[PDB]
Amino acid sequence: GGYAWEDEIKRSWDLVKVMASLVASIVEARKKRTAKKNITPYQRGIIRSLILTLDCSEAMLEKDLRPNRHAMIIQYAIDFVHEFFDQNPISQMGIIIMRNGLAQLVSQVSGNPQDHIDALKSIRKQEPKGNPSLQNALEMARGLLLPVPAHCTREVLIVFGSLSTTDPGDIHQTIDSLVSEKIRVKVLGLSAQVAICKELCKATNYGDESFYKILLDETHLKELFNEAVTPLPVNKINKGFTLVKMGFPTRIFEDTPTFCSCHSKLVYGGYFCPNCHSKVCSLPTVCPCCDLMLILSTHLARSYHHLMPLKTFAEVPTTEKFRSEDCFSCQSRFPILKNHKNGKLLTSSRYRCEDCKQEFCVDCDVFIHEILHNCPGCESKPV
Amino acid sequence: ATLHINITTASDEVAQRELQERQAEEKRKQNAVPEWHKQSTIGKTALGR
Amino acid sequence: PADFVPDSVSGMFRSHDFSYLRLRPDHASRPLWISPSDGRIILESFSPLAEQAQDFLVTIAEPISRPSHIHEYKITAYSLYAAVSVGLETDDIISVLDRLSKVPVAESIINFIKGATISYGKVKLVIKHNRYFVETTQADILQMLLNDSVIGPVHSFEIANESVEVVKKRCQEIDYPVLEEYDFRNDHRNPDLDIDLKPSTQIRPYQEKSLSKMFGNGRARSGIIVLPCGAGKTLVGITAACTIKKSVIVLCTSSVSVMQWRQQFLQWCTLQPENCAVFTSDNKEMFQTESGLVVSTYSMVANTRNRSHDSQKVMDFLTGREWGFIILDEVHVVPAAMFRRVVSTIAAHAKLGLTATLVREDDKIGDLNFLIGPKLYEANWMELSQKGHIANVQCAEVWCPMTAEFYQEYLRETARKRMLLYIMNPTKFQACQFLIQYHERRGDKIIVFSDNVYALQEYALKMGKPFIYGSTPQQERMNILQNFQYNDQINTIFLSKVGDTSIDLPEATCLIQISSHYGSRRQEAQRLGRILRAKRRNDEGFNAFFYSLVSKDTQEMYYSTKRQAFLVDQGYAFKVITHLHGMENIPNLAYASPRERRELLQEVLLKNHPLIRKMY
Amino acid sequence: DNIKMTLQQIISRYKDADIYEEKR
Amino acid sequence: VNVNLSREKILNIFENYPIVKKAYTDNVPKNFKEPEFWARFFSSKLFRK
Ligand SMILES: [Zn+2]
Ligand SMILES: [Zn+2]
Ligand SMILES: [Zn+2]
Ligand SMILES: [Zn+2]
Repeated sequence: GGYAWEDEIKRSWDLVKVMASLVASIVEARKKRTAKKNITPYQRGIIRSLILTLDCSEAMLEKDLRPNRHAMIIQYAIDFVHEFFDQNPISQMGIIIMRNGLAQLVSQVSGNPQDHIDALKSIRKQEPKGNPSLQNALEMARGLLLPVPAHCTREVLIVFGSLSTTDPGDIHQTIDSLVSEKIRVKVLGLSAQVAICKELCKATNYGDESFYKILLDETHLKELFNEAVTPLPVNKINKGFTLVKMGFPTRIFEDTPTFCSCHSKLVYGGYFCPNCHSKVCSLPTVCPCCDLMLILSTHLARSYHHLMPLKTFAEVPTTEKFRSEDCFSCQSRFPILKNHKNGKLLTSSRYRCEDCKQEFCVDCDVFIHEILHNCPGCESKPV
Repeated sequence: ATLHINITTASDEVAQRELQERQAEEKRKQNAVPEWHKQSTIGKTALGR
Repeated sequence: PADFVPDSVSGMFRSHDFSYLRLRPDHASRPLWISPSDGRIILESFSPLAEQAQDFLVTIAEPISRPSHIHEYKITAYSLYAAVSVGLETDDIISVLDRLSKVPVAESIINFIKGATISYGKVKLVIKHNRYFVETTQADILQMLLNDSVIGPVHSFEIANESVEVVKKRCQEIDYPVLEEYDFRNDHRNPDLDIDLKPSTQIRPYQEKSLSKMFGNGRARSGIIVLPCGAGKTLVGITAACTIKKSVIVLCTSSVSVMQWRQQFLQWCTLQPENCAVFTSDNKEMFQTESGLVVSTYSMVANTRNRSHDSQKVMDFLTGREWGFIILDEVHVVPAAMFRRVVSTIAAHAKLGLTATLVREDDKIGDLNFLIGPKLYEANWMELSQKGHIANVQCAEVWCPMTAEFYQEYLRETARKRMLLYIMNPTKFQACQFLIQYHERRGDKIIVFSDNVYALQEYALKMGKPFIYGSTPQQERMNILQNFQYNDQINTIFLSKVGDTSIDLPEATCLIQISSHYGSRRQEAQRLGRILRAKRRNDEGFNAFFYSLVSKDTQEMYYSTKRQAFLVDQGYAFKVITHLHGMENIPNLAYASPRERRELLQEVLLKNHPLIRKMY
Repeated sequence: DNIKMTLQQIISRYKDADIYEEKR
Repeated sequence: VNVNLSREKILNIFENYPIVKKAYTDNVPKNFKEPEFWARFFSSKLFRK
């Protein structure tokens, strides 16, 4: 009975109370790899047309993301554009921002990533203000994704930072129109689960509720943006399996500069189009003279790895006889990892491929499944 | 007591933001550290008349 | 020693080669280093479990220094007394000290801890109807106290009131220290009070930590709490008065501080004015209730001169009434000549010492432990400054070179004339004028302190700014103060030593210290606390300005280096400024001509029967 | 006081009106 | 005291409140001009209601 601070010393020094120690670290990675066990080659739409919608409201001035939401979302959008056109070269992209209740187009739908980089850098200087509008952004996204062909999957990505939206009309009609035009919308919210974004993601993705993503921290935003560059799997009901007529241009080498057909400027190099013999500056792109796509073989090969993803490497049991004491790809010394003599041999770091029965370490388990896309044991096997 | 209104024909908003950033920059200038505080003055000549 | 051969590099360590202590293998989580030479403790603030050792060391030890990275503490007997008084046994402290330190604790340190902690709480001081008694739980301890027999006619005996400090000192010399704790929960002779804090008032958590250090065991323990000026040192005394709920008296250094403390008791705590009385020259009424508040200055109670009959009656009432608690604001004047008796003529169980300057030039400051008690709480000034509680002062020192004739005259005269000679250097005039011109354009409110009154008058004549000294009219002083506070064309006020003391001054952000009363560490913090309560503390990027103008190659350097010792021990960094950008293109040049400098120099040298009544 | 307050208000409105007309 | 009125705010006032547009139609082209009408509206009981 009395005041709080006159009761007793808080005794903060005494609250802290104090070999198989690696097992607790191993089981966390095992639970992480458990979610990635099931994998099969889903059909994915390679040719993409993405409309990136960025929120630029007063709600983007919140200090909970160092330094402010607007600048760091723009920086990760620059990184997203670079990764998206690195891994999906033959795709197209437009950038729309939400500002003052208005949808503002900052880059037309084009395959050149440097234009989008310049547009995002131009946005980064200005300050965000206003009250965002999902319906205006979705209507301009619908307008931008009207002229793209039927073989190209139409996708809209929204980085929606606010919690409330103000619309000039009924947003359910806009959702119905987006569903009727086969436009898929994935929304990366910043604060909480808004109802209209969840309903939009559920309706435009054929009932899948997993396309509304809410982050946790700084690294989870990188995780979400890195997940977003992979093409979305298409549904079985879609029958737009369409041939695309394109040409493979030839890189010309001339010591005299010439007028390009796309920008009408002096360029020393260029790619002669195989159909109309006109030259283009960048690749891959539609030809300005004949409306024919010009890509390289590496532009197909970059997205070819989504077609047949490699099956995940399974960690071998410790009781099994080891095929090799060294890695197949790098001959890393596989650690015996003997915690103690009574602890015996536990959590051997050998990872086996199913198709070739070869053992790899955790380094090659990381590299063969993210950067490389072919198991060296599978191509070393004389099939 | 008196009531005064300002009518802007959607063109002078950038002017008011220019004013706002101008009091912002003069406030940051008047709250800035002096040159002798952020930089050491021992490398230059001594003070005098 | 632990059988370790000295090294070749170890020959230059004067008995401080402590490499015989074997490093523990799990030392990455242990943030303490123990030196067996004097019990000095080294703490790191970046390792894991840093705060668990930090709060423990600030409870069991005093801080030598607290910089940002590595803190340095001292183990002393009094901090151990404060730690064991709040319920910390020896074995737990020793065990967690071995746990939290990389090096093992030596035998000498453990023996010192055991010797200091034991025989504590044996002798205790009690007051029974304004009569001091010493009591011991063991009978023989009264018999070993057989040297200083000042006994005047469970195991308790009476001590004369005027010689109680000698008893405290002689018990400190022996290993049986004195203990003073007010058990106000079990005290029923003194009438209780219904004093409480207002629900609309908030208490900032470091004040709660200081009160918890004062009231760790649930009883009022006498001691000294030091806080920065303007950071709420009065609120701690207000909360302590609301806590003990007994008869509380407050002693201040000035009558303006007395009326400020009466304002404190009227506004931040629920005290009706009939419980509050003022004992000053103008105000002498005394409360008719059985228990209340009286606020006064040390000067009346400690006066050895002939006092008036009303003041004699008030003093006799203060002597005859048993007080339960006393607030000693600005405790640094307590160890002086007559103020040392203010705890002897007034009988109080709990003694609180509140100040901002716990430093004096003489050693008698170290006698406060014999007057008030153990040092309770030391405030971390960086922690308060980085949280916006006090302004971030930029301690700078502007160096002023000498002219040849002035410094030649400086080398040929005595020190008293030398002081006025190095204050009146024209280089300091130019530097002060440039600083005023620079800080007036920024909208900063400037207070310029200089103790020499002739220097103050010369500065006021040369620059054209108002000046305040001791013998100035008081209405003129208030007029200058509101002209500083409200009128914007006066932003620089020149003050003498009057502004150094605890008087009401308007808020300012810029201070220029021209001269000072020799090397006084108290005056630096007294002046710096004026700008610690600045209004712009909530503004981001605001930095208060504190410049100390010194005359180069003279005794200003020595005096300022001695003066800045307390401020750098608190943590402030005094950055040197030997060049100011603006001397070459200054509009107004003060004493630029050599003849004007010479004229100033000889001015300083010349300074030192009802009918016959109409006939006259 | 009432008549000077209402006449102040009406001349404030007229001052706003002719200031706007001078600007436009 | 000063209040700023953008033309977008005027359009929002007209759209959200038909009474203000109704007064604007028969007051502004007839008797008194636009800023006088807005000052009278802001000094009226209708703005409080
Ligand atoms: Zn072509
Ligand atoms: Zn081009
Ligand atoms: Zn490997
Ligand atoms: Zn394989």
